[PDB]
Amino acid sequence: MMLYIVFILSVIFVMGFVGFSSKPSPIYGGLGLIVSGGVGCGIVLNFGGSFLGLMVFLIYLGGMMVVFGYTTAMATEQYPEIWLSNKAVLGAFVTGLLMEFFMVYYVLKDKEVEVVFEFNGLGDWVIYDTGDSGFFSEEAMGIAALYSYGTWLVIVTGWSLLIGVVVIMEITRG
Amino acid sequence: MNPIIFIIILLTIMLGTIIVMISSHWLLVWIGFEMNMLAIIPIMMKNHNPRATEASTKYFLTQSTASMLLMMAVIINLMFSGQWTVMKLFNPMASMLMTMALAMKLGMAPFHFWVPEVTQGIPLSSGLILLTWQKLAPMSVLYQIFPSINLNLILTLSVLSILIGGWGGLNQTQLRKIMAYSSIAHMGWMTAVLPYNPTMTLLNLIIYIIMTSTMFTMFMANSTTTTLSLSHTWNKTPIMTVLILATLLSMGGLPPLSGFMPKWMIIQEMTKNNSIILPTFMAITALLNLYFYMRLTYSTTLTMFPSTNNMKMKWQFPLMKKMTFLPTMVVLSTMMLPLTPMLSVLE
Amino acid sequence: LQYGPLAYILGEKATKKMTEKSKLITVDGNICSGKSKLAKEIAEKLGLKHFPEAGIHYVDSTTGDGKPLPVQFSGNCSLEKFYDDPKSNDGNSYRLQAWLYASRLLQYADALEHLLSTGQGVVLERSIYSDFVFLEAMYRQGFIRKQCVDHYNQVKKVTICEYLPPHVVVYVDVPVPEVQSRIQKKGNPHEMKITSAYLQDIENAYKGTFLPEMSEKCEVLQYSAWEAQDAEKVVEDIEYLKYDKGPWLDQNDRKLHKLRMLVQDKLEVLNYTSIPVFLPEVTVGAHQSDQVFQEFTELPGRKYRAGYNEDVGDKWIWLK
Amino acid sequence: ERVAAFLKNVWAKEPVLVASFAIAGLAVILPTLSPYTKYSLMINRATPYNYPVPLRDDGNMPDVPSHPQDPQGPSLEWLKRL
Amino acid sequence: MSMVYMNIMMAFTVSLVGLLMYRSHLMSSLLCLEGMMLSLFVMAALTILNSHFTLASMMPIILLVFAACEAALGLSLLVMVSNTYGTDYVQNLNLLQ
Amino acid sequence: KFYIQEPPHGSPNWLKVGLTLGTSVFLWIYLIKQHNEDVLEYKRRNGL
Amino acid sequence: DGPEKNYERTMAILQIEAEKAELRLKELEVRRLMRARGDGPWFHYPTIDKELIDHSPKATPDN
Amino acid sequence: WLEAILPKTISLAQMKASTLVTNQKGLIKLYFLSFLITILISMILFNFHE
Amino acid sequence: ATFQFLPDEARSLPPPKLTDPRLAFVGFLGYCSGLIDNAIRRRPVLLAGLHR
Amino acid sequence: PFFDVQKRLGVDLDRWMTIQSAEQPHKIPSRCHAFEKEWIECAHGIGSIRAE
Ligand SMILES: CCCCCCCCCCCCCCCCCC(=O)OC[C@H](COP(=O)(O)OCCN)OC(=O)CCCCCCCCCCCCCCCCC
Ligand SMILES: CCCCCCCCCCCCO[C@@H]1O[C@H](CO)[C@@H](O[C@H]2O[C@H](CO)[C@@H](O)[C@H](O)[C@H]2O)[C@H](O)[C@H]1O
Ligand SMILES: CCCCCCCCCCCCO[C@@H]1O[C@H](CO)[C@@H](O[C@H]2O[C@H](CO)[C@@H](O)[C@H](O)[C@H]2O)[C@H](O)[C@H]1O
Ligand SMILES: CCCCCCCCCCCCO[C@@H]1O[C@H](CO)[C@@H](O[C@H]2O[C@H](CO)[C@@H](O)[C@H](O)[C@H]2O)[C@H](O)[C@H]1O
Ligand SMILES: CCCCCCCCCCCCO[C@@H]1O[C@H](CO)[C@@H](O[C@H]2O[C@H](CO)[C@@H](O)[C@H](O)[C@H]2O)[C@H](O)[C@H]1O
Ligand SMILES: CCCCCCCCCCCCO[C@@H]1O[C@H](CO)[C@@H](O[C@H]2O[C@H](CO)[C@@H](O)[C@H](O)[C@H]2O)[C@H](O)[C@H]1O
Ligand SMILES: Nc1nc2c(ncn2[C@@H]2O[C@H](COP(=O)(O)OP(=O)(O)OP(=O)(O)O)[C@@H](O)[C@H]2O)c(=O)[nH]1
Ligand SMILES: [Mg+2]
Repeated sequence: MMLYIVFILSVIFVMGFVGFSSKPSPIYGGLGLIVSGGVGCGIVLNFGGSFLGLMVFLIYLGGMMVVFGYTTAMATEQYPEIWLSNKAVLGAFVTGLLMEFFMVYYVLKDKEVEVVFEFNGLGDWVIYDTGDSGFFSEEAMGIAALYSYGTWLVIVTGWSLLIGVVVIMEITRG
Repeated sequence: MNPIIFIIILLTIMLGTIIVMISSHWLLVWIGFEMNMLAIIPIMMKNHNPRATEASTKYFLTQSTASMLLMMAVIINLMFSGQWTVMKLFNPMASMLMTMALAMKLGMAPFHFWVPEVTQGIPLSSGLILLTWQKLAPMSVLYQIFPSINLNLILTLSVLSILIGGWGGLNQTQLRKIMAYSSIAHMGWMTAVLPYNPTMTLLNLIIYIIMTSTMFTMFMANSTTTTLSLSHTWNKTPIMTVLILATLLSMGGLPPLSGFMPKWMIIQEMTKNNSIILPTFMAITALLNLYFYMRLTYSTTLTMFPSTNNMKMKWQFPLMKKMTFLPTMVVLSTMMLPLTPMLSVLE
Repeated sequence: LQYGPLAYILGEKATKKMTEKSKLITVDGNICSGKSKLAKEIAEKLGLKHFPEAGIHYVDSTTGDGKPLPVQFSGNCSLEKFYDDPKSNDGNSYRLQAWLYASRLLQYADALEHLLSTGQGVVLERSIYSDFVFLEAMYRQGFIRKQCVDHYNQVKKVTICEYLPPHVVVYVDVPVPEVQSRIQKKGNPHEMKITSAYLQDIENAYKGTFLPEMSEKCEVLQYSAWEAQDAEKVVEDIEYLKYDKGPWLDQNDRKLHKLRMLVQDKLEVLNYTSIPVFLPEVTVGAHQSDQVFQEFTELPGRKYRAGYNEDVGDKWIWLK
Repeated sequence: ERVAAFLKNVWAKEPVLVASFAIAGLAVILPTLSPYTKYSLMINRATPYNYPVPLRDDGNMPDVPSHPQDPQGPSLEWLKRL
Repeated sequence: MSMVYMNIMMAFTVSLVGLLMYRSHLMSSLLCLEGMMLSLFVMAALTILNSHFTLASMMPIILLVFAACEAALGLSLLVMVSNTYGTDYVQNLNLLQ
Repeated sequence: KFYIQEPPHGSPNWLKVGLTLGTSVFLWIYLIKQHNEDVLEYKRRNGL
Repeated sequence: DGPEKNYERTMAILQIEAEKAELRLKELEVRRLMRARGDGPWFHYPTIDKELIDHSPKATPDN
Repeated sequence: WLEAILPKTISLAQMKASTLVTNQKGLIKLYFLSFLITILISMILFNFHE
Repeated sequence: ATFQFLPDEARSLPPPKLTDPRLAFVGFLGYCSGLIDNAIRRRPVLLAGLHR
Repeated sequence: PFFDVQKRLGVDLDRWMTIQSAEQPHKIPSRCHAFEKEWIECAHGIGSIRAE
C-alpha cells in the first residue's frame, strides 16, 4: 500500500547500502550509493522536506558523487570487475539481503519487530503532525533563518570552506 | 609552505579546538572537530614523502570514522531528548558511541594503533601538535559528558591504554614511536580519574602537555629522531643531555619531580572513593614506562656512546634553532612539585 | 633582521635580487689540471665570488678567527699521509674522504647562501657533485673497503638531494700522462708518489659517470689544456649559454626561501654527515671524543657562542 | 594622480576585473547611502505571516484599537503612498 | 520507534561495517564513509522535520557541506596515494609498521 | 676584529634591551600598584 | 630552647594539625552527601537555562 | 616461587608481551577489523551500550 | 561567575604578601629558567644578558 | 561549554539552536513545545542529579 511508501523506500535504502558496503568495484559501489542517495531524497521528501531532499540531488548526487565518479575514472578504476565475481562481495551481498528480508518479513506480519531495539510497524504515517495551515514552508523558514540567527554558523562554515581550498592546494602540490 | 599560509593553517587548527571548548551546541562541537582535522592534514603532509602521505591517510580515516560516530551519537541524543545542548547525554547507546568516538580521537587503546604510525610518519614539529594540542578538544568534551559515561567502559579503556602504552614502548628505538606509546599510557591515567575528579584529569593533561612539549622541543633542537642519533648529544650539547635526563625522570613519575604530581593526585582521588586495586595496578604498570625512559637516559646522559669523526665539524657552529619556551618548559617539567596545591586554580 | 619567515614576509625574496648573472659555476678536472687558475679567471672576468677548493681546513676558515686549527680537531685526516700510506690501518684514507665530502657540503651551502642572499654568482673548484670520483678511484685501487663506499653513498644520498646542481659545469680534460708529467714538475714530494692507475680511475669517473649525469641537468663545457688557457673564450661561451635544463627553472621565491632556510643553518646542513653508522675508519670512541672536545672548548674564542668571549675582547656581555 | 594612472592601466588591460571590483564595491557601499534602505525593513515587518492574537482588555490600553478599523494601531498609509 | 528508524539505523550500521571491513581499494572505503554520512543526513532530517523543530532545519545542510568538504580532502589523499604506487590499494600503505 | 665574520651578537640589540628593561619596569609598577589596591580594597570590605 | 617554649610550641603545632584533620574528615563527609543528593554547590551538573524559552504567542494556539 | 618472581622471569614476560603488542603488520585493513571486533564484544559480552 | 579568573568576591580576601615563600620559589624558578636559557645557547651562564 | 565565553561576553554564538522551545522564525512552534517548556522549567537551576 501507498501508506507504506516511506517504509518501502527505507527498505530499498538498506539494499543500496548492502550493495556498495559489500564493496564491489568502486564503479558499481558508486552506483549503489547514487541509488541510495536518490531513495534517501525520496524518504526526506515524504516528511515534508522538499528543500532538504533536493539538496541531496543537487549537492550529494550532482556534486560530491560526480567528483567521486570523476576521481574513480582517473585514479581508481577504468574498467570494472564483473559484478559479484568475487566470493567475499557476493557473500556479504547475500548476507545483507537475507538479514534485511528477515527484518522486513517479521515487521510486516506483526506490525512490529524487535531487532535489538523495539520498532513499531503500524506505518510511518501515524506519527505525523495533524493540524497545519500556515501560509509558508516551515522547512524553508528554518533554512532562511541561517542568515538572521546563524551568523556564527555562517562565519565558521565560510571559513572552513575557504580553508578547504587552501589545504587541498597544499596537499596536491607535492 | 608559504610562511603566511602556515600561520593561517595553524590558527585554523587552534580555532577548531577553541570552537569545541566554547560551544554549547553539539553541531558546533562537531564543526570544531571537522575544522581542526581539515587544517591538521597539511602540516602532516608538508614534507611530501610516501611515509607522510601514509600517515595523513591513516589519520584521516581514523578521525573521519570517529567524527561520523560522534555525529551518530549526537543524532541519537536528539531523538531521545529533542535538544542539542553539550552536556550529559540522554541515551545509553549515544553515550557508548560518543565515548568510543572520543577514545578513537584520543588514540586510547584498543583504538591506539594509529598513534605510533602517524607520529612516526610526520615531522617532529607536527608530532608535537598531534600529541599535545590535539588532546585538548576530545578531553574537553569528556570533561562535560562524564556523568553519563559508562564507568566500566571508561575504566577498561584506561587500563588497556596503560598496559598497551607501557608494553609497546619497550620494543621501540625510534624516538617518535616512544613518545607515541608514552602518550597512550598517559591518556589512560587522565581518563581513569575522570569519573571521580575531572579536575585531576585537567591537571594530568596540563602537566603531560608541558613535559611532552619539552621532549619534542629538545629532540627538534638537535634534529634527533632515533635513540642512536640522540646518543651523540653528549659530544655536542652536554647541557641538553642533563635537561633530557631530568625531563625523562619526571615523565617517569619519580619524586621530587613535577611528573610525580599527577600520578600522586590521581591515586589520592581514587583511594578516597575506596578504589585501591585500580590505583595500585596502574602505579605498578607505570613502571614499564619508567623502564624505557631509563633506557634513554642510559644511552643519552649517564653513559657516553661512541662518536664519529665528522662530529668535530659540528663543534664549530652554534645551535640556531628557535627552541621557543624551552627554558621555561623544562623548569616547569621538573621543579613544580613544591607548588602542587596550585592545582586548585583548575577547580 | 636575521633571515627567516618574518624577513621573507617583508619582501626578502630571492627573485628580487637574482639577475641573469646569478649563476653557480663549478670547475672540474683531474689533479694538476690547471682548474684552479681557470676558476680564478672566470670569477674575475664575470664578477663572481671565487671559492678555492675546500680542503681539510675549510671549516676552520669560516669560523672563529679564520685560521686553521691544530690537526687533532680535524681528526688527523692528512692528504700527505694518504699518498705515503694509502692503505694504512688507521683508516686515514676514508676518514679523509668522509671529512672532505663534509667540507665540500659545507662550502656548497656557503656558496648557495651567498648566491641566494646577494644575487651574485659563485665559482667553485669541484663540489659535492663530483667528489665521488676520488672515492671511486680509492676503491678501485684497494685503498678503502667496500663498506666505506656504502657509508659514503648513504651520507651522499640524504644530503645532495637537498641542493640544486650548478648552473654551469666546466670540465678541463688533461690526459693522464700530461697530468702525470705536471705532477712531477710541480715538485711536491708526497704528490709525486701518485700512480697513473689512480689518476686513470679519477678520469674514468668523470667521463663514465660525472659528465654524462651532469649533462642531463646542467650546461657542461669541456676544454683541453690549451683551450683552457683562453679564459676570454671560456667566459664568452658561458655568457652565451641558453639555460633550458635542470631544476633551477622550477624554482620560485617559495622554494628558494626553504632552500635558504636550510643552507644558512650549518648544523642542519651537516646533520646527516655524522649518522650513527659505526664504521671503524670514522668511528671515534668516547674517551678520545670527550677529551678532544674539552681541548676544543679551550681554544681562544671557542668556549662560548661568538660574541660572548671576553678573552678575545667581546664587550657588553651583561647586555647581550 | 598615482592612483589615476593605475586605474587607466587596469582598465586597458583587465577591464573584466575592473568591472567586477567596481560592481562588488557598489554592492557593499550603496545600501549605507541609499535613502530607501529603511523601507525594506518596514515592508518586511508589515507583512503579517501569523495571526495577530488580540490582547485582554484591562482598561489601561489607550493605544490598542478595539476594532481593526479604529484609528489606533500601526498604519500602512506610508506603504500605499510608497 | 517508527519503522523508518529501523532501516535508517541499519543503513548506518551496514556502511560502518563496510568501512571497518576493508578490501583493497581505498576508494571503496571512502564510499562507505560517505554512505554513513548519507544515512546521518536522512536520520537527522526525518527527526527534525517530524518534530517541527524549525531552526534545526539548516542542520542537515551544514552536515552535508562539512562532510563534502571532508570528502574532498579524502579524495585528495587518495590521488596522492595513487600517484605514488599507481593504485589506491590500502595494502601499499604499510611503510609505517 | 678577532672574528673572521661579524657575529650576530657582536653588539647588543639596543632596542630589544630597551624593550626588555621597559617590560620589567612596567610589570613591577603594575604589580605593586595592583597589590596596593588589593590591600586597600581588602580593608574597605572588612572595615579595617 | 627551654622546655616550656618547646612544650607550648608543640601544643600550637598539635592544635593546627588536629584542626586540619577534623576539617579533612568533614570534607570527605560533605562531599559524599553532596554527590549522593546533588543538593549542594558541588557536583552541580548543568541543566538547560529556562531564560532561553520563548513565551510569546505562537503561530498556533495549543502550546 | 623462585621461577615465578625472578628478575629473569618478570623481565621475559614483559619482553614477550611487548613483542605481542608491537609486532603488527601496519595494514589499515587489520587495524580497522580489530575496531569492529572491539565494538561487538563491547555490546555483546560487556553491555557497554547499557 | 563564569569564565572569570578572579571573580569580584575574591577581593574580600587578603592579598598574598609580596614576601610570600611560594612567590619567592616562583621567582627562583624564573631565575633558573634564565640560567638554562644561557646554557643551551652557550652564553656565560651567570653574567650573560642581565636584562634578560 | 568548557570555557563559557558566550555567557561571559554576553554573545549568543549557538544557544539559539540548542532547544526547540527557543525563539523560532515567525513564532512557529515545535510539536513538543509545551512538554519541553515544562521539563526545562522544572529542572532549571537544581542540577542534573536532582533533576533526574
Ligand atoms: C627545587 C624543587 C625541585 C626539586 C626537583 C629537582 C630539580 C632539579 C632538576 C632541574 C632540571 C634539570 C636542570 C639541571 C641543570 C644542569 C646544568 C648543569 O649542572 O651543568 C650541565 C653540564 C654543563 O655542560 P656545558 O655547559 O654544556 O659545558 C660544560 C663546560 N663547563 O653538562 C655536563 O657537563 C654533562 C655532564 C655529564 C652528565 C652528568 C649527569 C649526572 C648529573 C645530572 C644532574 C641533574 C639530574 C637532575 C635530576 C634531579 C636531581 C635531584
Ligand atoms: C557501532 C554500532 C552502531 C550501531 C548504531 C545502531 C543504532 C542504535 C539506536 C539506539 C536507539 C535506541 O536506544 C534504546 O532505545 C530504547 C527505547 O526506549 C531504550 O529503552 C530501553 O532501555 C531503558 C532501560 O531502562 C528503558 O528505556 C527501557 O527499559 C528499555 O525499553 C534504551 O535505553 C535505548 O538504549
Ligand atoms: C571593492 C570591495 C568589493 C569586495 C571585493 C571582494 C574581495 C575580493 C578579494 C580579491 C583579492 C585579489 O587581489 C589581487 O591579487 C593579485 C595578486 O596577484 C594582484 O595582481 C598582482 O598579481 C598578478 C599575478 O597574477 C600580476 O599579474 C599583477 O601584475 C599584480 O598586480 C591584484 O592587484 C589584486 O587585485
Ligand atoms: C571579508 C569580510 C567582508 C564582509 C563585508 C560586509 C559588507 C557589509 C556592507 C553593508 C552592511 C550593512 O548594510 C546596510 O548598512 C546600513 C548602514 O546604516 C544599514 O542602515 C540603513 O538601513 C536601516 C534599516 O532601518 C535604517 O534604519 C538606516 O537609516 C539605514 O542607514 C542597513 O540596514 C544595512 O542593510
Ligand atoms: C613488582 C613490579 C616490578 C616492575 C618491574 C618494571 C618492569 C621492567 C620491564 C623490563 C622488561 C624488558 O627487559 C628486558 O628483559 C630481557 C630479558 O630477556 C633483556 O634481554 C636480554 O636477555 C634475553 C634473554 O634473557 C636475551 O635473549 C636478549 O638478547 C638480551 O638482550 C632485555 O635487555 C631487557 O631490556
Ligand atoms: C574565522 C573568523 C572568526 C571571527 C569570529 C568573529 C565572532 C563573530 C560573532 C558573531 C555573533 C555576534 O553576536 C550575535 O549576532 C547575532 C546577529 O547579529 C545576534 O542574533 C540576532 O539575530 C536573530 C534575530 O532574532 C537572533 O539570533 C537574535 O534574536 C538576535 O540577537 C545575537 O544576538 C548576537 O549575540
Ligand atoms: N683523496 C682526495 N684528494 C683530493 C680531493 N680533492 C683534492 N684532492 C687532492 O688535493 C691535491 C691538490 O688538488 P688539485 O686541485 O686537484 O691539484 P692542484 O695542482 O693543486 O690544482 P690545479 O692544477 O689547478 O688543478 C691533489 O693531490 C688531489 O688528489 C678529494 O676529494 N679526495
Ligand atoms: Mg687546485
